[PDB]
Amino acid sequence: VLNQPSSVSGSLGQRVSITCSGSSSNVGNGYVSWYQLIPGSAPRTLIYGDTSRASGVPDRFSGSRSGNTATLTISSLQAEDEADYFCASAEDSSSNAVFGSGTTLTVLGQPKAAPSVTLFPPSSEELQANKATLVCLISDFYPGAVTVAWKADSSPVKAGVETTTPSKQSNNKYAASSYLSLTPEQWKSHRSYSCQVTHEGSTVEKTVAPTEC
Amino acid sequence: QVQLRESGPSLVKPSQTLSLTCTASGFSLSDKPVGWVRQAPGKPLEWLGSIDTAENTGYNPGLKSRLSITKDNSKSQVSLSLSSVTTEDSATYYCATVHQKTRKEKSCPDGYLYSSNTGRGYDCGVWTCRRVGGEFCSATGDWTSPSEEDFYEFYVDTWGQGLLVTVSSASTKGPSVFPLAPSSKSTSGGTAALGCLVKDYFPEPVTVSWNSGALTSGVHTFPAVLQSSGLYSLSSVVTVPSSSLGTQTYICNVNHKPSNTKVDKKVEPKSC
Repeated sequence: VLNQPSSVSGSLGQRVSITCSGSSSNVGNGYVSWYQLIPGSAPRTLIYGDTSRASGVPDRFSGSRSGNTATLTISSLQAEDEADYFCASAEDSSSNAVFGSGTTLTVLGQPKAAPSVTLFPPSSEELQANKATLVCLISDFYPGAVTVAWKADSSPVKAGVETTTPSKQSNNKYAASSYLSLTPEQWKSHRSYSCQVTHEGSTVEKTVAPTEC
Repeated sequence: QVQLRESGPSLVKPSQTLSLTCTASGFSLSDKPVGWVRQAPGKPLEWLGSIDTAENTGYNPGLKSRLSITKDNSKSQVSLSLSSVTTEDSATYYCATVHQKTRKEKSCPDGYLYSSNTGRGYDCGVWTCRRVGGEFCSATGDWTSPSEEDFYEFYVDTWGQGLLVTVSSASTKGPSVFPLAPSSKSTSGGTAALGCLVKDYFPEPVTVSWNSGALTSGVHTFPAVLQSSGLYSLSSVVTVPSSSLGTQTYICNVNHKPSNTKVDKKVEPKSC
């Protein structure tokens, strides 16, 4: 496996570089490739033959190699460049490919945004199926690091909680979701339930009550 | 246009042989070599194998004893087989057109170039690796013979879409779709958020659209959580006008191909 940095970060409009270190039998042979993997889409070939730009790739992407170390350089860093990046090389055969450990690229400089939080109580249908699920959706926030807590009445509750990792939307802001799995009896006993989303020191709390509909 | 589509099971029991098929489009298999690449959750890309125009196959060494790749130019298909699968083989599998080429070249060491002239320009006659700057034609430290070297060229041209394969002894389960209707206190001014909760399905993936793809403004299908039961749950949300609640109907279209299930759930407004 070709050693790459686990995660790098750059600023919008700036220039960033990602290294790919191997040995004399692969990257030293002198034919390194680079691929961009955006969450959801198919892998995209960026560079082949150390320096050759792939078809349709913009000129902002550049490839270089020094000895046993290749480098992918992205100039004029755009927001759509947030992705994983992998290097690859043949080794002792044109059919024996070895990939790199991958590098996650984080693009900085985008506007900050407080999260919009929506707390759905258990639907009537789900309660009629002897199940209760409190859903807490968190949309339109940046940076993509939030922390969710759950309150039964006003006490903290931790059992039955499942929270997703923030993932980017089509508008390039981050989104996350949290679930509190309750039996209908637990949903009826307490007077209220609350979802607390903490983002950059601010805490937005939404609350639903079983007394309402 | 060159396309490659993967097909096969979304779920395979441990110890079984995962078999996948790649349908090629826009080119002849007798022209471009076709290979397979997988990625496990949180793991790097991993090479599997390839078959070229001359039907010769080449595999990842560490997996060669379990891999078999065949090709049919007539049906224009490429088949992959991985035996004795385990949970470590749960991954996304792509097929793709790959460039492979061996180059049986001649090579000179560093500081030496293939020439028949010294640094000053005196014609030595014989072509050989001569030291850059050297002034003698046959001095020991001014020449060496060309060494035959093989240079390997590899890259991945066009990637397929990617098929998610899950290896587990647990059985398939279809999803249960519940509504996430916005109440009067849940709105956000002129707009409101409403969605669908897709509970308890296995295995992944599940895709959700809204109003048969006609409603795209604000749609976001969240990642799935794995509950302690081994089943997945997912949510999808869409932003609609608050004034239209009660008038315009909204329906989420959930698709779970691993179980051949499609659910169109109508999210009706809360009366409060």
